[PDB]
Amino acid sequence: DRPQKPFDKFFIDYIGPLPPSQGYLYVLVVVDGMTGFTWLYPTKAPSTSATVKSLNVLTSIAIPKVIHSDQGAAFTSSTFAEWAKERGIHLEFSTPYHGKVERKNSDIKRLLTKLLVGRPTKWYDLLPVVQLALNNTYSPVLKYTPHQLLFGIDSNTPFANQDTLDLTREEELSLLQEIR
Amino acid sequence: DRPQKPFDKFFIDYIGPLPPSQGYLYVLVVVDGMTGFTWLYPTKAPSTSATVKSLNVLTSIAIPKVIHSDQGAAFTSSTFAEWAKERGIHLEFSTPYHGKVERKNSDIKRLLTKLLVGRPTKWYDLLPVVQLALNNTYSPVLKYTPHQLLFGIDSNTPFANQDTLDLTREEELSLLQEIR
Amino acid sequence: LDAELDQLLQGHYIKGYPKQYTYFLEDGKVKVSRPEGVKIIPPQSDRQKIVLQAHNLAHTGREATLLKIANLYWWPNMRKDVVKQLGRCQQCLITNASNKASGPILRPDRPQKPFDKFFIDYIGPLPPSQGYLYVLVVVDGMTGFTWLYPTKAPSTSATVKSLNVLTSIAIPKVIHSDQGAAFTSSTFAEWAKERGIHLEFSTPYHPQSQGKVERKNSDIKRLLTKLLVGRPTKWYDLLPVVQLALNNTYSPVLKYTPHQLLFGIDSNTPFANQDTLDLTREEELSLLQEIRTSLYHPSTPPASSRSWSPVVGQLVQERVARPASLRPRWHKPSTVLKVLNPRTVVILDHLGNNRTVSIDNLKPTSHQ
Amino acid sequence: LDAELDQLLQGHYIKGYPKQYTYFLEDGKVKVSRPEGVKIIPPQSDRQKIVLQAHNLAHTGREATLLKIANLYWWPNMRKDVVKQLGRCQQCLITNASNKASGPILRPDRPQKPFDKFFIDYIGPLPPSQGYLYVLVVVDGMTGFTWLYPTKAPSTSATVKSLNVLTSIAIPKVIHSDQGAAFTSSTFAEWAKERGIHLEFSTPYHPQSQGKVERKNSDIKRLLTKLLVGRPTKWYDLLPVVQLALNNTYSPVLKYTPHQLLFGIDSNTPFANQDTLDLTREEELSLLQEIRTSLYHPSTPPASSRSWSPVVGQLVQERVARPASLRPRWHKPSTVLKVLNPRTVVILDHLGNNRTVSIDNLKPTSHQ
DNA sequence: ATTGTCATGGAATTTCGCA
DNA sequence: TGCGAAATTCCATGACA
DNA sequence: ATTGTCATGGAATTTCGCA
DNA sequence: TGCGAAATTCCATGACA
Ligand SMILES: [Mn+2]
Ligand SMILES: [Mn+2]
Ligand SMILES: [Mn+2]
Ligand SMILES: [Mn+2]
Ligand SMILES: [N+]
Ligand SMILES: [N+]
Ligand SMILES: [Zn+2]
Ligand SMILES: [Zn+2]
Repeated sequence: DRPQKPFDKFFIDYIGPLPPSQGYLYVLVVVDGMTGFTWLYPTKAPSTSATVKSLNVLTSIAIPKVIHSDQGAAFTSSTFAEWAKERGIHLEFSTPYHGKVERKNSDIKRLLTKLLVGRPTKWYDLLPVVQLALNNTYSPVLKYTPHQLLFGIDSNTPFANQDTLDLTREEELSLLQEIR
Repeated sequence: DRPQKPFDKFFIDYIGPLPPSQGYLYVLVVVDGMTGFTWLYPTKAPSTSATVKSLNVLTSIAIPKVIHSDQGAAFTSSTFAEWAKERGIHLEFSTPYHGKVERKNSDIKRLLTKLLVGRPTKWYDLLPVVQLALNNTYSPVLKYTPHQLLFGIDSNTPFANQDTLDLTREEELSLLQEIR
Repeated sequence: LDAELDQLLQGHYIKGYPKQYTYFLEDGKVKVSRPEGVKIIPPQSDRQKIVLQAHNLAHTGREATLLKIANLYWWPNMRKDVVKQLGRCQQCLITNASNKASGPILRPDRPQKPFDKFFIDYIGPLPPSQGYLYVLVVVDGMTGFTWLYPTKAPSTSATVKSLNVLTSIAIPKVIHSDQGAAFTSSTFAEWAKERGIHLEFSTPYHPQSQGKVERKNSDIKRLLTKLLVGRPTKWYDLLPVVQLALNNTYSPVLKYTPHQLLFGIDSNTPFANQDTLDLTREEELSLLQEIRTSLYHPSTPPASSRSWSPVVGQLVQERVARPASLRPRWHKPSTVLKVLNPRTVVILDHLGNNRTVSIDNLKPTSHQ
Repeated sequence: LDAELDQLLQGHYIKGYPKQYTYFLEDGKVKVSRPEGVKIIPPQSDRQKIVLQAHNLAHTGREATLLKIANLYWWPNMRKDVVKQLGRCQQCLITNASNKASGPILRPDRPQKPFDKFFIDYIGPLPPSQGYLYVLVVVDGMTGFTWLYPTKAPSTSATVKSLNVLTSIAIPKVIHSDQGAAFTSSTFAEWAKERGIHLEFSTPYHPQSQGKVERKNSDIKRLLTKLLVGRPTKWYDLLPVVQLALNNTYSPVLKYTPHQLLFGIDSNTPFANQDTLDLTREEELSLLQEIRTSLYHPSTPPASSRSWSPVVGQLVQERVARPASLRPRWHKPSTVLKVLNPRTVVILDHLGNNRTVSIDNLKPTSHQ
């Protein structure tokens, strides 16, 4: 079997609804399977068309062989089916209700919360740094960060402090204050 | 003594008043002494300033060493004096009331009359052809026309018919009809 | 189709496919083991669509197209099919640039006599001076002797007004100009016919063709500039000064001023040359005829290493004159009817009109 | 004055005036019998005013000035006085053209890594598409990999919006641009400092300096053109197509697409190269590092036969940027402070400011 | 049915002034 | 039949469009 | 404080396929 | 160890400003 390469598989999924930030409510998460490289797109809905609009930007840079998703409404529509067929992208679905990728999805949910607290509205602007972080974070499995695996080079923004990622006491209580 | 060249002397004088033609009443006549080449300028007056305006055009092409004129008002003013001194042109006056040149002055007066008759107003437009005629007319003295003497070449408009120049019976009576 | 590929699979030899390689079937397609790797040999019936899809990605030329195809396929004489396509892509043919230079410029003979040929042209618009915005420049071909007339517009009527004043001195055989509205109008044509003046025209959008006058415009503007330094740009009153200044200026290569070429003697202007003081006028005119014939004449320069000259029946394309934003810079291909000279042709513009055209406004359609 | 001319009249020898000729008085002036004719020798105290009057007629250069003077005068070493004047005529110095070419172009080293250097620039205005009129073009120095963003204006704010989206992928060391309003504003400066991005700027009015991106603009426009043939110019929806098309197009000289230089593997696009199928990613990245170092690099071309290179302390003049009609095309002379490289200098613009300037926007002031 | 041109100022080459 | 410097000529460069 | 670039398609040169 | 043709490389030309 041929070894795994970048662009072999993109894993997509939505996160949200979030607090409104500059008119946006969700995040479309795209993680490359081989490299663990993450792309994020703000959307107003988890709809086929918010997906197609966003993937259109990404698929202007790189086209995956396969997209993998849950059986979310957005991804099982025949519009989205058409959209992929048009690009020779093959669709792949995890069965309803059922590695490297799943950790990344967890990291994103957690790293977001760590910063939305105190400013649940400013997340739009933070999406760029959130990504650089995610993509310049060392993998303990592979010796390399996804940036290095993607481009074959060190980055000019190394995140030398693999960070707390953890909610402190000031936050735990002001995140339990926001919820009330 | 050095032989006579073109630009050695320009002979100027006014002709008119004429019938109004496109707002103009006189002709300033400039005849080069050596060549017999004629330049004509329509003016509204025989004034220093109509003269200076006209000679300014001509003296943009060629500057004479000497201008010769009668003691006309236009030419004896100190303005006109100044104007010439400015250009290193020397002024020269025939004494009050007193060759090749004088014949030309006669030709012009006559050739004009030959064509102003029937149309005493259209002379402005005719000034160009009047000149070509005058300047492509053979001298019996010299073998050459003033065009040839000026440029050292044949012209593309030879006036092969040295013409009547003379007033016929139809004209004599319609010029005596205009005068009444 | 499967025709040629079948005998190939068995191992019997077909022309074009080198026998020393091994051709097989796998996954449903005919393949081959080439040094760079394993490539699909498509059936000839498929090859066109392939070249097409490859070229169409970014509308690429020969190599950049070839390199895409060579990623998956191999077949005999690939570039031949690539080039066949390129020569048929309307969109590349009318949008790409040429990479072949015009042949070397002609240097036409100097008119033999003053008034044999006038070059005329307009300069402007310029900063308004006394309500005037243009300058009509008339340049006698042989002498360089130049007349200037301030105008309000580059109109036929302002042209006629000025030239009636000028022609009062002499009438020229020919007047050459560009295809400007002011000169191509029938009013001007009739003014010319009325005087036995032949109107000559520069091929379209090729100012080199009025080079004489374009070049003189440069001096006119350059001297106006110098004269107006630190002053406001009142150029109307300076035209007469510039006319005189220029007509009486030496051309270092000829060692004569245009004035001297015109008259054979300087007039009463500063630094007037006195060398023919003692000759009679006739001796002067005789020496002037000799000066006029022996003037320096440039020779046609060496062709650049990759130029083209036009050949009758060649497929060529005229340059789009004022091409809109994001539209092709070239017209569809057309055919060379007649070679008027190595730098001028008559083309049938496949509408089709006859057009006389400079090779500077032409490229030779690529790929035959 | 009469000083030197007196001893000359008597017949005793003075340095400069050849003894074999005969010098005399006539009409009040000192004259001399020269082969071309008889010429007035003015007193040295008069010679400057003469050269001046001659040059001032049409503001002529060396020979054309000399020839006027030689009509009446002769004195020793005339051109030396002529040239002294020319070098002092403010009006000729700032209006005349240069007749010396720039020295040969530098070919800077290719950035070593992706994101070492971005070249950025705006294209437009273009026909409005969906209310957009410009395109922001970002071109990675090393790979040629290019991003496109449709904008409404070439504004700082639209630049920042687009680059925040782009830098979400990586942050570059350097961003190079021209001195456009959008890039020189302090808002942009702070956006850069905020990210440890160094802003690099092209010397003024010298787009060769952003050559990388200017050149890529050409392809962008050329492919947009081809794609819009016979259609109305709706280019907004095509930017994404053009981005992809171009990033995945082979450079015939490199034999690599910018995409491959960026990632070392083609993505799921047509005609994807498969040669590294069997290597592990790491084997791939290792071969990519080697591909990146051994790319073709052009060499500086031969100097043209009459070029100039800048020398510290040389008198030079900067080109006027947007010169008004009939105004000088050059600034007053200024002095070369420092030669940054054979094609770039720092001049004291005699106001005086320090300016860093390309030699293409410079001429060496004439006559020392 | 038409077609490049020429001021410019350093350099290269020729000529001059003198033996 | 030759040297140093001056005068002249050469000519690439750029700008008119 | 900075610096030209590269698709293009005929031609020139090298390599291949075969003895 | 050499031939004809094909493949590749060279590179001048022009267009981005
Ligand atoms: Mn989901
Ligand atoms: Mn009188
Ligand atoms: Mn013009
Ligand atoms: Mn630009
Ligand atoms: N000719
Ligand atoms: N460099
Ligand atoms: Zn095409
Ligand atoms: Zn001057």
